[PDB]
This record gives sequence, structure tokens and C-alpha cells, in this order.
Amino acid sequence: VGNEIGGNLLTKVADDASNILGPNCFATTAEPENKNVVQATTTVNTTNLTQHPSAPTMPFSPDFSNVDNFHSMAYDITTGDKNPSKLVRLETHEWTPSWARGYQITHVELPKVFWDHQDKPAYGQSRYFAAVRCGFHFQVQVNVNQGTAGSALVVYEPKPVVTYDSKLEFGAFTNLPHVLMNLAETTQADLCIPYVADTNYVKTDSSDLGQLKVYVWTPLSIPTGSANQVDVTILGSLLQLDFQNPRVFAQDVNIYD
Amino acid sequence: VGNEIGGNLLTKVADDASNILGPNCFATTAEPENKNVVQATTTVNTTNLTQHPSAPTMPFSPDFSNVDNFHSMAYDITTGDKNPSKLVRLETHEWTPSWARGYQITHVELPKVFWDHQDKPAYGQSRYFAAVRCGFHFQVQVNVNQGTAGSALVVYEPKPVVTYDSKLEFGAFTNLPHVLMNLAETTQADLCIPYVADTNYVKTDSSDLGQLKVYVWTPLSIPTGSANQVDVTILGSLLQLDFQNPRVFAQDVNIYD
Amino acid sequence: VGNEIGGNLLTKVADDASNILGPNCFATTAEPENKNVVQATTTVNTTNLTQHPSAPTMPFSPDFSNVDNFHSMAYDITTGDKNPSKLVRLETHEWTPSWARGYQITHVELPKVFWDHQDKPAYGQSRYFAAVRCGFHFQVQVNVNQGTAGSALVVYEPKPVVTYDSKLEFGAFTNLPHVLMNLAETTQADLCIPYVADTNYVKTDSSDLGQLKVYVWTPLSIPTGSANQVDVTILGSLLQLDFQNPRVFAQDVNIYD
Amino acid sequence: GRLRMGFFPNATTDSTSTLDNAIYTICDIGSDNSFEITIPYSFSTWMRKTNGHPIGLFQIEVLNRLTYNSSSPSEVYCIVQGKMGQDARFFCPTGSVVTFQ
Amino acid sequence: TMSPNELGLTSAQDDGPLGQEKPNYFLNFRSMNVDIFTVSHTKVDNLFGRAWFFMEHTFTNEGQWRVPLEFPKQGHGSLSLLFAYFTGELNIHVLFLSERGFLRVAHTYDTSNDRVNFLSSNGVITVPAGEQMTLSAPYYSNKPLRTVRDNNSLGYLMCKPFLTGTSTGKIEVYLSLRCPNFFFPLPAPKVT
Amino acid sequence: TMSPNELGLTSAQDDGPLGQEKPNYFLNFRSMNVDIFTVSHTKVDNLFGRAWFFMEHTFTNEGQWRVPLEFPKQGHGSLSLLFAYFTGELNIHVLFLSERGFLRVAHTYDTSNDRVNFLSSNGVITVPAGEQMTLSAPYYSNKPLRTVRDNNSLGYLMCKPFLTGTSTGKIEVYLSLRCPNFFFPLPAPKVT
Amino acid sequence: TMSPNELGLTSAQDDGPLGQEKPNYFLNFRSMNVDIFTVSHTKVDNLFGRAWFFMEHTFTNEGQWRVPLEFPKQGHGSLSLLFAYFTGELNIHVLFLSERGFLRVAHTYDTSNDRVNFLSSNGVITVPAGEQMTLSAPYYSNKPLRTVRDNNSLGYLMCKPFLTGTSTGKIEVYLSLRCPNFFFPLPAPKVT
RNA sequence: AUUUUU
RNA sequence: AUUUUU
RNA sequence: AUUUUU
Repeated sequence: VGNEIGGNLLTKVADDASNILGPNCFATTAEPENKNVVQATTTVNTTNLTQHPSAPTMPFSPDFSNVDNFHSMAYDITTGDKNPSKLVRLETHEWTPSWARGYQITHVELPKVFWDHQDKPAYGQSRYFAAVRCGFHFQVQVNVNQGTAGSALVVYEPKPVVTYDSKLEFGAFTNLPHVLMNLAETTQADLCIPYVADTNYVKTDSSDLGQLKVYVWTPLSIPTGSANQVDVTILGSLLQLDFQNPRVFAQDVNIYD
Repeated sequence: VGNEIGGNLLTKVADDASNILGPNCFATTAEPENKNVVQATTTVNTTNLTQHPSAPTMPFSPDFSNVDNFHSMAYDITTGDKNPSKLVRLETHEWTPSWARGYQITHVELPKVFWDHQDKPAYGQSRYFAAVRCGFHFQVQVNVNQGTAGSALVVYEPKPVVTYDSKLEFGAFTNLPHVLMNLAETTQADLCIPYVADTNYVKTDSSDLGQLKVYVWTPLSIPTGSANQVDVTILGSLLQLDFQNPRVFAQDVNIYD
Repeated sequence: VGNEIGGNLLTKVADDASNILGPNCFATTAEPENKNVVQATTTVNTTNLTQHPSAPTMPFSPDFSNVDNFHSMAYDITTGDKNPSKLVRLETHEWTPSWARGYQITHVELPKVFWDHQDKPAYGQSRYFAAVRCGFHFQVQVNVNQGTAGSALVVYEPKPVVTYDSKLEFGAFTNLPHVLMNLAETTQADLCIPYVADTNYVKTDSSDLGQLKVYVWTPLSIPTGSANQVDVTILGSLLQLDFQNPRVFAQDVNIYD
Repeated sequence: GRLRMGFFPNATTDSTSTLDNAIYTICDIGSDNSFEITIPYSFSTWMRKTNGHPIGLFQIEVLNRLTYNSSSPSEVYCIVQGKMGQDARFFCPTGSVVTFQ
Repeated sequence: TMSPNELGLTSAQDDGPLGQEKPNYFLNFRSMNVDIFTVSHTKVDNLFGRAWFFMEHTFTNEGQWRVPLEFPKQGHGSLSLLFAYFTGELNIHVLFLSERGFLRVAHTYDTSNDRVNFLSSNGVITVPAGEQMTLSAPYYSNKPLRTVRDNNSLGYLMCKPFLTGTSTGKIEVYLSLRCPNFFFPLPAPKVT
Repeated sequence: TMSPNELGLTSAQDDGPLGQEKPNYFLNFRSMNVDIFTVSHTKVDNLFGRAWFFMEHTFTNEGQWRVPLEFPKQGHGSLSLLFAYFTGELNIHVLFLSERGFLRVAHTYDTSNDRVNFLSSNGVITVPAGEQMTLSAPYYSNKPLRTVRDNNSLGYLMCKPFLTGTSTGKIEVYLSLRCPNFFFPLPAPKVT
Repeated sequence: TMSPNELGLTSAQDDGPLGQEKPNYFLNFRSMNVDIFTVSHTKVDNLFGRAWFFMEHTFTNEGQWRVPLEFPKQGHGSLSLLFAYFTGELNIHVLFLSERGFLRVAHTYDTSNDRVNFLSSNGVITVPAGEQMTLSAPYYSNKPLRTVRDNNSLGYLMCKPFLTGTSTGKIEVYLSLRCPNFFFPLPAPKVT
């Protein structure tokens, strides 16, 4: 109806009053490069709202694959991602001879032990999330010369068990995922433990989700000459890990009621 | 050419540098909810122009039929509309005995009589309009016992007649829409009068468009014992009504030159 | 999503709550006549950029053909355009008797001679351009009675020749576009000379592109009674003209390095 | 000007803290000056107390000083509204903790 | 794809009409509807289908008990205060705590206090002593809608106990509604 | 449907080109064209087809009457002042009020006062005494268009009466035009 | 048709991404590409395919000549300073100005000054006295790209002349490159 | 890598 | 008024 | 120039 017709009311007029030399004027109307629009950009748990956007820029004929075709780093591309699920040494205590049956050799705070020190692959991420849901794969290793004998009970104890531990009858702990491992026969035990709790998620940096322990099934029968320093080591791997709740750096957050 | 490309120059780039975990960023550009538009709204003889409109609101799952399905008011939906055309009592004078023929019993200012008092159904609207074009339906009622006799002339007199009334020969008034009604025979007369004037429209609250009168065709012959108080009543209905010119409340406006 | 819906959220609502009398309200929304656009207009070597344009206007049922259908001016429509290429008198010197062979009768600064005076058809345009590329059509005229005899050498000398003129052997100048014209036989000579230079374009108002000269092939043999005042005239026409470089009015501009 | 509002789910320590790791939304003043922010369900349970643990820490920090001119205000008013998402649900009806009027 | 409007950038003045189920997203997020029970506890029929205490009356004689029934500003029934109009069945739960006798119960929306003096046809159900009944009073209101707030939003309840000896007691009353029709939600209530 | 532009909301700076027959509406209204007569009285041909007084001259001798014909700033012909250029037939109405004689009438657009001294071929129509004639002078102008305002916009009129005795009189002149071609309407005139 | 954007009206903040071959026009004008030679002199391969002086060394003994090869901030090779990274063949032109002898020439990108003490496999081409050779050193760099600016952007050149008697001289060195791969153009250099 | 030339 | 439940 | 009228 008007206010834009500036192009065909000048482009035509000349095209109507043109001679063999052609039109003496050309007029074109259109919208400005800077139009009235709004741009929104979302990254991980973030949203940037801009109402005065500008044409995004970038280098000449750029390549954003970001993958080094020469593989100057021979590793899997998802190495850094899976790194926190890596197998790690959770504990190593010494089986002190003369320890009656039932005696607890060593324990391990599950799952906060995987972030035991700032030198743990999972320690990094674990600090930026308050909630966790994961599966475990333990490998308790105990080496003893052939001359010696004995047996230890590697068992997983959920918070329920750990809470009421004294109320439970030892010798029945075989009801829990365990590995009566007879020394001089086995040097390592394997335990695959899924997420077990009375809550969908467990607070990061908590002893919840139970804890893995190692008891004395039958004390060590170490002959005279045989060595007497048996070490028990607990290794742990995360079959599957999941950090959800965001939070400040290593700040105690209550996911529970 | 630029200034909007913010969406596909960020949405694509990521879609080009994405790994099994998918893109790490999404960008979408579009027009703001508050765009540069103009709204116009027109009601009866009104026009509202707004250049800064906002999204109109309304209740949840609303019903604008505005019709009471239960009819708590049993009447026609168009009752209020037609109300002003309703039949009403325009006049009631007493036929004073001993009144020679030709004598004028009673008159009625047409059409301003339908707005005679603020208690007239049409009085309401009539006040908001200066122009009128309507048809009439009169019903002059005169009741007299059987013993008595007489006759009255109910006739419609346009402004032309009313103006020059004395110049006209009585007894010839039968040329105008009339009803020689012989008492003791008829108790009511019916007259359907269309819009009659020398102008398309008549000024509201004016005596124009003539006036209805009732004359004495033959005086009342009331016997000795018979009653002597005969009343003549004039009722009026609007076959069709039309108020056009808007104006202040009951303010004299000149539609004429 | 909002901010424009003002039209169908008011136009419909009424259309939903309308009775036999139809809707009691209509609302329409759209863009303002003054929208956010930009207009650009280009004339000869000019470009007008406006970001706040308005609807262009013009007279009632206008005719922009600009051609006078009555031809009150009987001439070719392109007369003014071609005018500068028109044939003109470039020079007129007198053949002074007793002038040995080889003697230069008269010369002419090419091409700046066509703008010799402000009374030259081409003088007008020549002033608004610094560069020139054109072709020539000379017509050297020399009239002599039958009794007399003689011959003149009309030859075109490019800048190269004009520069090193003394180094060239006369009598060999017949190698250049010339016209040995024997008086008493021919009264006019015709020479069609195209653009000749060592540069694509020649600076306007320059002696470059050579110059046309007229020499004495064989001196005038004028009998006793015969007249002794022979005039040599040089006329010039532009087969094709081309002014390119824009510049201030008649300001020396260097197109060369 | 710009303003970044973040939210740390189930956070309890009411103290100013960098929102770089929190769910935030940057607000650039324009025509539509009503920015939102969504907080996905986050609890150790499939259902959480309607009245118990906080929803989290809500912080709105200044990103770019509110600019103005000779005829414009040097400070403006803000309003914060809250509602439930399209996936919102309530479960057990319990007693009352307060009395309305 | 997703528009900036659904990413948080909107305008409060463009919300009308009322009731816009607009979706909100951002990377790594989408409205996830997970159910824990086989049915909804938010539906008006279900929630309100569950009674809530109303009031108690201690009788000594055979007098009558007239009380303006209204919506609670106290229990889960308070969720009704979010609405303006109501209409539908009304479930009244009455407990007759008495040693030996009978309790006449009736309900009407009629404001007149004389149409109740008799109890002819106002629903005189009989709860024997020490018993309890749940009567569902129909919408016998003279008003199409019941403003939900009124001190008598719900119709009046009548209780004329028919005692036999010096026996006395107390009548605790709680109530719910059957299928409720609420309209035109109003602003949330304040606290005391 | 109807746009807000046609409802009154417009911009004065977006009116060009000149001549925009835009429709204006609102509820309960629409452009209604009702005719009273079988033809238009606004058409240039019709309106101007009707004469209007010009001027009067009182003669005593057989002298000649030269007068610069121009458009009226007085009668209905004033509507011409709304235009700038004219061209077409010119109807001249002359009344010869004389007892005994003849009136020579002629018309030319030629400005020269000598090409009229004779009246050879300038249209010497003859109106006998006491008579009146209406001569239609063609567009014998040397200018394609006649500025409508000029004191001589219309060509000059000549009147050389051929009297017989001492008789004298007056020549009243009024005029109209046949099919007029007006162009480039200019702003409305002022009043005195 | 032509848009106002292509007529000069644009916005500097809407230029990204880098590299917009937008056409510019106006009446009586259009981009005219006219070639004078059968090929381009702007193409990286052609321009740089032509050597340029580098440096000169005057020898007296049989010592070795180690020199960090770099791009010129002096000749037409300076056009390289407009880039940030390089990779490809390197043409080294050496002139051995000596009366009687031989010149050992080698090239490596290895920074270690001991891997050159021997010249085992560093390309020991032999230019007899008074001769000159052009050896093309491959991209035997341990870095995928060579920052173009580094004082050693190009690998080091070695020259151990094998003289016979007291003879001495000077070794002038100039160089070019075979097919060069330049990336990420940086801002233009300043002048001294 | 028609990243010698066609 | 699948405004008991499917 | 249906720029007399249809």
C-alpha cells in the first residue's frame, strides 16, 4: 500500500521513458541486513537469548570435524569420556596373621571411594555433580605362596547391611554377592554389582549404596619358613556411570528428603 | 544476506563437528513476539486504531454465544430490540357531549408522540438519533353502550394537511386514510400508515410526518338514562422503525435545509 | 505465537457470539505502511542510498515517453547525442606562394583540436572527461583555378612521427595514411583515421594520437594573371567518439604513468 | 544490558557462587523482556516431598551493567514468576500445614 | 525445529488467551512424563472424591442442627478456593455418636429457615444410634452455579436427633463431593 | 477481508502517485453510490457545456471590439481554475442589441493586433440587428495548450458592428466550451 | 534484479563467515574480467615458484654453514607474511663461487645441531667449484605445519665446502618453493 | 594433488 | 456425562 | 474522440 514501492515506481518509470540508450535510472528496495529478529543458543544446561544478533563469522573454508586425521594421539576418540569409568586401586591393606574368623580385613566407602583422592580418574567429574547412579565391577586380589593356606570372604554390603551389621549372623553373609575365595587356589575375585539402593539416585561423595568388605573366613595358616605379609587389594571399575544433578565444586548437596 | 543467519550458521557448524554424543550446541533465530504491526477495530460507528497491539486474552475454553440455554428469561431473544416498536397508548380524551360535527375530538403529534414521555418504550433510543423513517399502525378505540349512537372520523393528516387545515373542506377528509366508524357498531378502528413526507427522513422529536386526528362526524345521541362519558383512545404501533443520524442526548438537530 | 493475533482473536470471537444482526465488532491486523526497508537508486555513475524511503509520487495518468508526438522540432531524437561527432572546421591557412617542397603548410593538434574553441560541438562534453578513444574522418580542401597548378601532401602523423619528424625522410611520408592531391585535379582529400596510439586511451586535451599535417609536394605554379591567394582548409569528423574518465571541469588529469 | 540467572538444583547454601556450572539463562534486553528458565525434576527419588527439601539455589547476577541515557531510567523493576512444567504431577494428598483465607 | 520462543525468550504481554501449553526445551532436555500410579490424583473427580472434616456438634436435646455448608480453607479441599463457581453432587458424611436413638439428616440449598422446620421432603435419612451414613445430596439449588466461597456455597445441612431418654452425645460431620464442576479459576488465596 | 489501512490508519507520506481511489469502511458502513439523475453533472463536457456571462460592450460607432477571452473566476466556470492547461472547441454566445444593423463577429488565438484589422478569414459571422448567435471557434491556437489562467487563455474575440444610421446599442457576451481537455490540476484558488 | 545490498548499502557486522565474493554494481557498470596473459600470476604456485635472494656466506676454511631458513620480509616472497601456516616442497638455489673445490649441501627441519654434525642422510648434494644447483627439499618436518613467521619457519640449510688448497670464496643463496600450502591468512604486516 | 602441462 | 469402571 | 446520443 506504500512505503516500499520505491523500487518499482522508479525502476518502471524509467523503463517507460527509456530511449535506445536504455533507462537512465534503476531503483531497488528491500529489507536491511540488520532485521528485527531474535536468536537463541543452547549449550549443555545453558540458554543464551539475544535480541540483537549479528551474522556469525568463521575462517576460510573451515573444517569443524576437529578430528586429527593423522592420529598424533593413538587412543580412542572417546578415551577422555570413558576415563572416569577406568579401573582403579581402591584399597590395599595387610592381612595381619592371627586374625580370628569373621574379623574384618578391610572395607571401602562405596561409592565415594572412586573419588578417594584428587588423583582418581573419576574425581574430576564427580565434583561437578551431586547425584550418581552407577554399576560396579570389583576385583579383590590376594596373593599367597603355595606353602600357605587360608580363605577370605569378599562380600558387597548395601547401606542396609552396613547399617545393621552387628545384627546379622556371619556365615550367612554368603547370601550377599560374595566370593568365598580359598587362598592357594585363587589369587583374585570378581564381583559385578549393579546400582543397589532404596533411592533412585545416591548423593555424590556419600557412603550410601553400601560398601565392599573383606572378612576372614578362616585365618591364615602360614608355615614356619613361609612369608607372613599377605596384602589384600581392592580394585574397582564402573560398569556404568551417571552424574546428573549440577552443583558448585564439591559442595555437599542433599538429594534426599 | 546476513543479520538472521544466526540459526543455521551455529546449528550446522555443530552438526558438522558432532561426535557419537551428538551436537554440543543448537541455535535458532526468528522474529520476536512483539512485531511491528498495526491493529484496527471497529464497533458501531467507531474505529479504534492501535499501532502497538498485544495478544488478546480470554478465559479458559470460553463460550461467547451469550445465550442462556436454560432460558431463565422466557421471551424472544430480539425482545429488547423490537421493544420500541411495541404498541402504546398515545392519547385518551373524553368525547364531551354537545359537540357539533367537524369538531376536533383529539389530535396526536406524529411522530414525536411515541416518545411522548420518558415512559415510552421508544423514548430510549429516540434520544440518540436525530433522523427517523417509520411506518404506523393506529388503533383508535371508542366504546359506547348499545342504547347510545353516533359516529367519529378517525383520519391521518400529513404535515401538508395539518398546515393548511382550515383551507380544506370537511366531509372531503374521507380522501385521506380514515375510518368513518359508526358507534354502537364498531368499538375500534385500524389504520396502517406508511412513511409519508416530502423529505426522505423526518427530524426526530418533530410534528412533521403529519398527525392523527379524531373528529365528530355526527354528534353523540345519548338517551336520557344512558351514560354520558365516552372516552376516545388512540393506540400506536410502529410497523417499521428506523433511527439513523447520531446526536447528543435529546438535542435539537436540523436534518432539513 | 502472539503480538499480531489481534485480528483473528477479535474477528472470530464476535463471529462466535453473533446474532441475526451479525457481529458487533471486526478487527484486522497488518503491517504499517511505513515498514523497515531500504531503497537504493543509481543514475549515471551515482548511487543514492536511503534507509527511510517513502512512497514515490507522480502526476495523474502521466506520460514519461517524453517524446513530442508533433515533432515541433524536426530533427533526429539522437541529434544532441551525435552533435559532438559533427564535422567541423579545424583549420584554414593560406598557401603562401614561393614555398619550397617539403615545407609545412599547416598542422593541427590531434585530438584536442576538436575542442579548439568553446564554439566546438564537442567542446562541451570533452570538458567532463579526461580519457578519449576516437576515430577520425578528415577532409582537407584546397581550391585553385584551372590556370594554376601544384600539389600538396595531406598526411596523418601519429605522436611517434611528430616526435621524430626531423629524423624521417620526406618523400617517404607516403607510407603514412596520406593523399598526394594534385591541384587543378582534386579540390578535396578524404582521410579515415582510426584510433592510433601506444596506449589504450589518450588524455583529453592532449596532442597525443598524433596530428594531421599538410606539406608542399610541389610548389604552386601560379601564372601571371592567375590569382595568388590559395587557402588550405582542414575539416574533421569523428567516425566514433568515446569519453570515459570523469573529472572536474577542464582539469588536467594524467591517465598515463 | 545482559543478566545471567542460574539455578543449582537442591542447593541449600544461600551464598553467591559462579553459575558457570549451574543451569543458567542469559537475558539480553530487547522487545521481549521476559526470559524463562526450566528446572528438570531432580531428586534421589521418583517422587519428592511437596514441602521438604528446597528446589535449589536461585541466583540472578549482573552480566552487563544496565545502560541508559538522559531520558531513560538508571534502574528498572523485575518480577519473578513460577509454575509447573507440562510433565508436572502431584501424588499423595496430605494434611495441611497452613490455613488460607 | 525449535523456535527461540520455546527456548525461554518470550513476552508476558502475549500470553492471552489463558491456557497456553507451550513446550520448553534446551539441549539435553525434554518434557518427560513418568507415571508412578495407575491414575491421576490431580483430577477434580478423584481428589475431591475424598472427604475431609467439616465440623462437630454436641447435642443434649432433640433440637435441630442447621449449618451453612461451605468449602474448606483448611484441608486438601482448599484446592477448590482456586475456582469461582461449583455445581454437582455433594457427599455428606455424618457420624451419629449416641448411646440410644436416631438421627434425622436432611439437606437443602433453600435459604428460607421455615421450609426446614418440618423436614417433609428434605431427605430425612435415618442413622441409628452409634452408626454413620454417607448421603449424596443432589444439586437442588435455585442458582445454576454456587459461588465456591460463600459461607453457604454448599447448601444447609439439618440434623434433628430423635433421642429416647436422658441420653446425649455429639455429631461429627465431614464431607466430599461426587463429580464436581468448577469454573473460572481465580487467583490463589492468602494465608492467615 | 478489510485491512487496517482501509479503516482509517494510513500515512500521508505514502500517497504518491496522485490519484488513489482507496475505499474507506467501518462496521455498518460501505460506499453507497446512488444516482438521482440519468447523468452526471460533474463530467467536464456536461458542466462546461453550459455557458456563463463574460462581459458587455456598449457601441456607438462602427468601431471594432477586441477582447482577451479568459476563464471565469466568477461563475460555475471557475471550476476550470482547478486545472492548468486547456484545449478544445470554444462556444461563444453573442447578443447583438441594436435597432437596425449587423454585427461582424470573429475569433483568433493570434496575438498580433494587425491580423485582425481586416477580418478576412477570422470567421466574420453575421448576426442581424436584435438577433443572437452561438459560434463555435476551433482550437486555432499556435500553442498546443492554453495555460487556463492567462488574461488571454482563450483567444481574442472581435466585434465590428455595421450600423446604418445614428442607431447605437450594446453587445452582451457570454460563453461556454464544447468538449474540453483539461490537464495537470493545480491547487484550489483563493477568495477576494 | 539487483538488491540494495549489491548497490553499496550493507552492514560491516554482517560479513562473517570470512570470504564473501559479493558483486557490486551501479548503472553503466559491471565486473569486467579481462586477461592479458595466458595465466595467472596471483596463484600461489606460480608467484612463489619464482626464487628470491636469501643471504650470502663468505667461506675461508672447510667449516660448515648452518642457517635458519625463513620467509622473506623483503622480496615478492613477502606475500607469504599474509599467511600463518605453510607446508610443501622447498626449492633451494645455491651458487658455489670458488676456484677449485666442492660444496656439500644439505637440509633438515630437525632443530638438533648434532644430527647435522655428520650429514649422513641429510641430502649431501655436490656442486663442483664455480657451479650452482637447485635442490628441492621435501617436507621432512616433525611439525605438520610451519608457522610462516618463525626465524626457522623453513628448515635449516647446511653447507660444508670441501676445498683443496688455500682457495677461498663466497656462497650466495636464494630460494623459492614448489607447490605451497598456506592456511589461515593473518593481518597485513607493518613497514620498518 | 590435473598440488609439472592439456 | 465413559461427569462409577473398561 | 461513442471527445453530440445509444
